[PDB]
This record gives sequence, structure tokens and C-alpha cells, in this order.
Amino acid sequence: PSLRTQPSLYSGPFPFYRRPSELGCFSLDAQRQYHGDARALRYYSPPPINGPGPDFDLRDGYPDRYQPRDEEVQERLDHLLRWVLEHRNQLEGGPGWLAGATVTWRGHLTKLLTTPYERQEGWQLAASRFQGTLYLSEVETPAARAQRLARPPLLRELMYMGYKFEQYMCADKPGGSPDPSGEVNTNVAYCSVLRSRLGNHPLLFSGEVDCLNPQAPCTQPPSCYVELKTSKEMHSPGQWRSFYRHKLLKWWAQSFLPGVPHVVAGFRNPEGFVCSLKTFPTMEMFENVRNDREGWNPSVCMNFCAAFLSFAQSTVVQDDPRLVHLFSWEPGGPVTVSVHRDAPYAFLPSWYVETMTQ
RNA sequence: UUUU
Ligand SMILES: O=c1ccn([C@@H]2O[C@H](COP(=O)(O)O)[C@@H](OP(=O)(O)O)[C@H]2O)c(=O)[nH]1
Ligand SMILES: O=c1ccn([C@@H]2O[C@H](COP(=O)(O)O)[C@@H](OP(=O)(O)O)[C@H]2O)c(=O)[nH]1
Ligand SMILES: [Ca+2]
Repeated sequence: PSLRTQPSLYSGPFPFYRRPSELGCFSLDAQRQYHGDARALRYYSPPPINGPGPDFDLRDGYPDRYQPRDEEVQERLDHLLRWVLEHRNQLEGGPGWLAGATVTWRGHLTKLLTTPYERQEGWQLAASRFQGTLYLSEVETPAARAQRLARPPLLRELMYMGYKFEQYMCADKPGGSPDPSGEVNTNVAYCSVLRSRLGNHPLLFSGEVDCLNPQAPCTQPPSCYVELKTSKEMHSPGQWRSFYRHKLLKWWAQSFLPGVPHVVAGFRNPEGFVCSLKTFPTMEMFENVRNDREGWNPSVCMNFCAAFLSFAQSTVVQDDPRLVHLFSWEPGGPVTVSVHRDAPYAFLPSWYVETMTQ
């Protein structure tokens, strides 16, 4: 059996999606070490009201003050599993809640949401059921790995630029000022752990959050969070249209899931400077394509995701942390399944399994 | 997460 992905098959009413609640958080430091606190959280600090406009040099510091995370290290769900293990007897939802949930990274769910419209990059998701709970962990495809290794110099610099933008927009303390004189270390990360539910599928997932805005209408997370992004400066209605049809879909999916209400974009010129900023409220993104014949639809995204979770749940019958049902998908085809045991696909570590078993 |  397989699962189809065409939008037409999921054009029904918007499904139930529980307002996300933050269960906790964790941080990864400069050395990629886990800390069960919010030390890595930064604060939204845009340009001063009276000062000149933005003119952030996103290339400054590249590559001398750049400390990139080692992409060869496949952490999978390890950090999230540590959080779950250290909070297993403090989870809300009542007894047996975790056993009926699906645990994964927000980014994995984002890829599910965009599947009906994605035409360039496919994916693979490893699934294992353990003590009722369904765990989903992405597997880098052979092709994605090859593309990563063949990454052009230009792309490598563009990747730095995205992280550098965050440095110009965030401060270490509330109401503080940004300090671009530092180094860009991508090992550092602040992750929010959230609870939600899509249809009849309870969810426990985590995702990196860029910063907390002290000026946010609602100060309670995740409503107080802000997502930062950079994108090429646009001048023609045609360019904006393409942006609404492809980029906003991804921005929407990513922030809608964790309940992050605003995405702030820095538009960069060909020289690598951000000379303008624009705030995109997550709940207003769809408005840009609501009457677009070539637009995307949140209901299609969510209904497909719900269908995938149902498909995964019914497919993974065996409760075994050493067993993996691999769900593979490439544009133009359905989601297919293959079964595997232990290495290399098995992803639940012994330190997690043994503790949960005992 | 970053990004084309
Ligand atoms: O974007 C897509 C495109 C196709 N499919 C599916 O791939 C199978 C063959 O379709 P086709 O390439 O048109 O010959 C069909 O499902 P099937 O194996 O017959 O249930 C299509 O629905 C899909 O799920 N998403
Ligand atoms: O629901 C929970 C479960 C555990 N803990 C705690 O998390 C730490 C790691 O426990 P563990 O890996 O599961 O053996 C221990 O405290 P510690 O930091 O070693 O004093 C547990 O008591 C906790 O606060 N809530
Ligand atoms: Ca971001």
C-alpha cells in the first residue's frame, strides 16, 4: 500500500488543529552540548525608531568568524528524546498521553505539509513505534546527501548570510542591542517543545525558535516568538507572485505548526546587504494566494498531513524500537513504504529505550 | 535551523 499526494485529494474543510502549548524548551551551546534551559534564547531587537534604516552586511565575517555545525553528525531525534526522557513523568494530557502521541521534529511535519505542492525535493521518514508512541525521524536521501556534498561556494555563502541576519536582529538580553562583532556559530540553538493535535493525532514536537519579542501582543509562548528570514529583494509584481506561491508556503507551514505568529523578513540586494524589512503575520500569509489559480491552500497541507499520520499509524503495527518502516517520497509519485531492522535505519538509542523500558 |  501507498499514499497519494495530489492536492485535489485533500481539498476538504480545514481539519482540527489544537492551539499549540509550549511544554518546555532546551538549548544547544557553541559546542553542541544540550542544556535543559533557555540559555540560547535571544531577543528580537530591530533597528532603532529614530536611527537610519537597515543596511546589514550579511557577508561580514564570512568565512573567518564562521563556525558551522558538523553536518556529517546525524543527531536525528536524540536531543528531543533527552527532553522527553527528562520530562516523561511531568507531561500533561493525563496517563498514557505519550503512548497515544506521535513524536517528531517540527521540520519533519513541515515537509509533510508542503508535500502536495513540492515539485523539486523528496524526502524519507523513518518510523518506529515504541510503547505505543509513534516516532518519526527524517533520513537524508542519497540524492540530498550528494547535493549537500556538491554544494556550490555561492550557496555556502548564502547559508552563512541567513544566520548572519539573525545576529543583526537579536540581542542577548530583552531590550538589549545586537552585536554583529561576534562569530556565527551554528551549533547554538534554542528549541521550543510543544504539544498539539491534528485531527485525532496527538503531537509532541520541537523546533528551533529565533527569538522572543518583548513587544509581542501576547507575552506567553509561543505567541511571543518571532521567526526571522532573508529573501531576495523583489521589484516586480511577477516576482512577488512567485514569492507568495512558493516561499510563503514554506514560511507559513514552518511557523503555523508551533504557533509562531510573525515572520520578519530581511530583503537582501545583490551585494549582500539587507536594506529593508517586512513583517508577515503567519495567519495572513494565505491571503496572498487565496484567489490564485496557482496558489497553495492550508487545508490541503493539513489534510494531507493528517492522512499521512493515519497512514503511518495503520502501517506501523509492530511495537518494536529496532524496527523501522521507511516512508519514501519523490515529487510526481505516491509515498511508498519499506521495512528495515537495526542499523542503519533504527534511530531510537539504547539510552532512551532502556530507560523507558525500566 | 540556514539557503538556492
Ligand atoms: O504528485 C503525485 C503524482 C502521482 N501520484 C500517484 O502515483 C501513482 C502513479 O501516478 P502517475 O505518475 O500519474 O502515473 C498514482 O497513485 P497509485 O499508485 O495509482 O495509487 C498517482 O496518484 C501521487 O500520489 N502524487
Ligand atoms: O519526569 C521526569 C523524569 C526525570 N526527571 C529527572 O531528569 C534527570 C534525568 O533522569 P533520567 O535520564 O530519566 O534517569 C533526573 O534528575 P537529575 O538531573 O539527575 O537530578 C531525573 O530525576 C525529571 O526531572 N522529570
Ligand atoms: Ca529563521
